[PDB]
Amino acid sequence: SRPLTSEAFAALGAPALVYVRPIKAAEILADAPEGVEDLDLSPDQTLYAVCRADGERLAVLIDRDTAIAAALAHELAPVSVH
Amino acid sequence: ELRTLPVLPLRDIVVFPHMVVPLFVGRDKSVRALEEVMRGDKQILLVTQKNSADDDPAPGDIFEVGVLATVLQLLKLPDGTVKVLVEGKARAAVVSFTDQESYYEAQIGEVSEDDGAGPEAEALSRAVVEQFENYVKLNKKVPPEALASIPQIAEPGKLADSIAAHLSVKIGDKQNLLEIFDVVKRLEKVFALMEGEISVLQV
Repeated sequence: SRPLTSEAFAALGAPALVYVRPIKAAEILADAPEGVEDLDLSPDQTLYAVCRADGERLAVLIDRDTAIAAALAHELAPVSVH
Repeated sequence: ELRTLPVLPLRDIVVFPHMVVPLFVGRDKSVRALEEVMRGDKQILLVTQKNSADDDPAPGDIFEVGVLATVLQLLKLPDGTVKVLVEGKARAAVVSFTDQESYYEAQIGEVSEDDGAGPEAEALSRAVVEQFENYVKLNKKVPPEALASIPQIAEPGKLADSIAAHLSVKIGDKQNLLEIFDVVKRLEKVFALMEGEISVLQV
């Protein structure tokens, strides 16, 4: 098979398909070289990112439900990472 | 017969046989299941989890019927999420999960489907097609491709699964349709689900 070309497959989902995924403490530290909260290093918090279908991060929300709601509120169609 | 293969638990969707679906795969164990399958015959078990909130479901929290699928196409995105286009091939009973802690793995049985051909199967297919034509006026998110192709599906079981995929119904209703192996019963359920105002017929 391989039904699509690489560009088509990377594009696939435009313009509205986004996925929502946990942010690990590792990404948090990269985004904030001048300092993060200790809470960001704990399991007690799990921030979520909403990402375009080609991987580009659109937004960071406090949790999964907020990420899902934020995406719907901006006319996107969110899906999970399985 | 019986086979062991790696599993990908789905958070919040059900993939039917013959559906082709893009998926993003981002949990550690799911990613590892996928890497495994891609070094091999490219085939995985899709099975839906009972609760979409659960991040690390256990076997008791995953349904027991799923779909054997083939990975058609794969792209690792820069953030590590794996974008994959999968194709459901066949319903699969889950016998049990193995002992593997790197990733979920399971033994799966083939399923037989009650099929065929009284005035019933026949009238139900035509009725479900007709109902589907009405249903999509009330649900404008069904792609126009599916509006053209679904009226042409000749095999009742395939017809039921294709409509099932397009219904705006809860996860549990989709998983229930996956578990109905009798095709006449399945078409009857898809008909009922498409009813806009509960029939006076079931009170």
